[PDB]
Amino acid sequence: MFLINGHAQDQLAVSDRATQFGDGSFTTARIVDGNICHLEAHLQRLQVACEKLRIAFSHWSTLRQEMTMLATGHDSGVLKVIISRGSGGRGYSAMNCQAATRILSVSAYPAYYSQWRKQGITLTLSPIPLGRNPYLAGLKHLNRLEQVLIRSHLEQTDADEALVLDSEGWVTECCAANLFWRTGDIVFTPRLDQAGVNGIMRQFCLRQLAQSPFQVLEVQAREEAVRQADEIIICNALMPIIPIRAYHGTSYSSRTLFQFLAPFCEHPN
Amino acid sequence: AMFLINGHAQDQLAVSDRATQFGDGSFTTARIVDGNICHLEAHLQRLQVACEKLRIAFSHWSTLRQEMTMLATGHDSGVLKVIISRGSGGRGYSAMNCQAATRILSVSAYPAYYSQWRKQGITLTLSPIPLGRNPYLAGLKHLNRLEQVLIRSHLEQTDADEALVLDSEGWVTECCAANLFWRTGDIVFTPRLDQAGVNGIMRQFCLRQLAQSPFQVLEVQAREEAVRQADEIIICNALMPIIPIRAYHGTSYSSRTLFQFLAPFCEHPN
Ligand SMILES: [Cl-]
Ligand SMILES: [Cl-]
Ligand SMILES: [Cl-]
Repeated sequence: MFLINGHAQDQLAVSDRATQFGDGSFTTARIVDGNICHLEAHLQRLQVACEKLRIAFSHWSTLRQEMTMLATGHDSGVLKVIISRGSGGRGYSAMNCQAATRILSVSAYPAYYSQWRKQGITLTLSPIPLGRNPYLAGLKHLNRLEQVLIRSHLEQTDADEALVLDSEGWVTECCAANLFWRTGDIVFTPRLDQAGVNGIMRQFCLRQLAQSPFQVLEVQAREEAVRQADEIIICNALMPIIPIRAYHGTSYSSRTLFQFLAPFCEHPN
Repeated sequence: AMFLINGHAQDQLAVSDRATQFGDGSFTTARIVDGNICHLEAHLQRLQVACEKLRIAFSHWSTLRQEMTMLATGHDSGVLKVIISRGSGGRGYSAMNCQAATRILSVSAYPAYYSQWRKQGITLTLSPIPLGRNPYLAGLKHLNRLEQVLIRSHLEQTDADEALVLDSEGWVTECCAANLFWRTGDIVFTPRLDQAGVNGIMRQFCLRQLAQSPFQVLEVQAREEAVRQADEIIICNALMPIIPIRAYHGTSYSSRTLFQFLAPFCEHPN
């Protein structure tokens, strides 16, 4: 079941531009004890996406009410919100386009995160790159065919997550997560001005690493820098953070970065 | 607004469908003339290639042809749009244990503006929006079209009719909803589409005709200066089917030599 523009309803008009063009964006939030973690950041990300995609959306107050009412009742859950431009327009044009569409649903929190969080996971280099486009960089928009292909190629291997480059060979993110790596006292993360999703958990870790025993650099790096790192971690709003135990044959034992961030992230707020 | 979804006349689709979640599929848009679908075989072929390239299992090709031809008969003119998506299911981006693929068909009216475009020629403008480079999606009319939505949006802040579109490295690739050819002297150029853009049904048809022609043909990797300096530019897609460019970047383009050779083949129902 789904809540579409305030109506309990599990079907959407075929003409909707999410279906036609992936014309919209979304966020995925973790539910803990009936409350939505980082609820204000999730609304923020959706607002920034709507603005950058020129999707007029009026019911921010109403959407906040709907999200919190759906979360109450679930001790452990996943709330997904989609905002599309709606139906209408002539081809790709959005002139005379009807009002936007909001789509909310609560799903089950996966259990495999706990096993991942304890033992660490393996990374493999995805052959699928990310297209570079600063008009879409950072946004968790609906055009996610690249991640679908990345996940498909990843499933042909024994690795749990993929290291994903952009079209010019620069480390950008993982398949469904942002990534940080550490060498010594310096923590690195890829700059996302050209591709990738500027995640809520990524923005949260940067806000805490700004007062920490680590230096922080947003970099433009080749995959060698990841292979030569002391420690790698990945993060998204759900995991919320997972360490990397192996990548490209070399083993990663250190947990220094993970142990600093874990108490911040895994406090669900 | 009524569609044929998996053979059933409906106006709604399950929200779980991965077309709605991720743009997980592809489409094609075909012209109808006198109840016949133009280039019908080429449209089934493009959908087939896209499904294979996106790893979407789809076995109902004969059923789909019958549904296409059924919705098209009796329409003197029309536009037939077909979407094939991976369907519903899977965990996140993963497609394992994914339910049956979805097919979506609809017929709408043929726009009258193509005729006045065809007669008077249109204007081009350089789009500030680039196309991401990715050889695993290049050439496919997949559903991840947000780039084309932004291009048209920025185009609507100008006076031009169509946009010249570059990829992220600055190479001429296509227009907003069409492929493009240009000519200098006896040589006809068109961008190679191995990194981005849609390898259109009509681009492919023109390339076949140009192999029996008084023109040399080259698929190139070119900068926008090559377009601005050409003698002639045309654009094409399944519906137009071929439109001449009369103006770009203040330059006037008067010759129609390439347009006059391709138009008799294109403006013939196949
Ligand atoms: Cl996610
Ligand atoms: Cl192709
Ligand atoms: Cl089109």
